[PDB]
Amino acid sequence: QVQLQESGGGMVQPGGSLRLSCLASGFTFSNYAMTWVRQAPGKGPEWVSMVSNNGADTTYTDSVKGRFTISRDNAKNTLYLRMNNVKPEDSAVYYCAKRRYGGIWTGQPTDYDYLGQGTVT
Amino acid sequence: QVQLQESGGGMVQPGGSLRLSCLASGFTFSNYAMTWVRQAPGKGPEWVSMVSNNGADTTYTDSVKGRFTISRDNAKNTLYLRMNNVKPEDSAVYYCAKRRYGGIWTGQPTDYDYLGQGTVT
Amino acid sequence: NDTDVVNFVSMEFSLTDPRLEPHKWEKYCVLEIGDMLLRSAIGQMSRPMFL
RNA sequence: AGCAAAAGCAGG
Repeated sequence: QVQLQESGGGMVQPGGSLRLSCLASGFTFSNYAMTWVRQAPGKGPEWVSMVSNNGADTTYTDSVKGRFTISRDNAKNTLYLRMNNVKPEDSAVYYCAKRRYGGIWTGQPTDYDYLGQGTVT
Repeated sequence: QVQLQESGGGMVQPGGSLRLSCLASGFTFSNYAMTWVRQAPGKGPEWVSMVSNNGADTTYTDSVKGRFTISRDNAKNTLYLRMNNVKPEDSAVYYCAKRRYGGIWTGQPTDYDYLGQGTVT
Repeated sequence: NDTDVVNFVSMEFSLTDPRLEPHKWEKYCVLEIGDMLLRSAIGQMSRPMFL
């Protein structure tokens, strides 16, 4: 069945790096686009990044360009996110989710599935 | 008695940061200059930085300029070193030591005291 | 002479609106230059920008 | 217009 278990998070220092991994199982992975969506304690969630099926069309938020790099590996059906130059405001709980459609821009960023975990710095 | 116990090290990813602390006890701290010296496994040690008694005169190796920041606190008689932009080759065992004299340039960098720990990335 | 005045014009950007304290400046000449999208802990502020 | 003051600038 469809489940998304993420890991790789932890404590870091400001201006460092982190490599978040997301393992998905239960569905056809190569068909659907993926999204990272974070939520800070107190504020409603905000989408972090949206990545395509081919891994060629990628989109980030207006405040994280140049600092982040989203990617995916279709062999192990897994999702990678490289966060560099961690600002203090990126301190939130990160979420890995599987888009409704196989697209990125068709429709506003909203998801219809479960979640794993996310660390804070 | 004179003892130098350091900590703060660990695993990091390339391009990250690290904050090494060194607590010294048994002598007059504010009088003697201090040194950070690292050693890669296989190669003899190499001096990383030399810091004054006033905390105003600091000097680093020719390959770590701009990336490191050495400092000291006379209250707890302790020595701090902040490393940013960790290169893969800076992966070595770090050493905290207390200079023969209270100076930095008078005499070549060599020490006469004990050691703590140092981590590797 | 060194005592002499030199006059000029000065442009320094500003977020906070006027008319909250119009007494503070009887001298400024405030323009509008649109929005700057500040990021707070929740949402986005999108306050205007004056000069 | 402004600066700043019990007098001057704002070119010669």
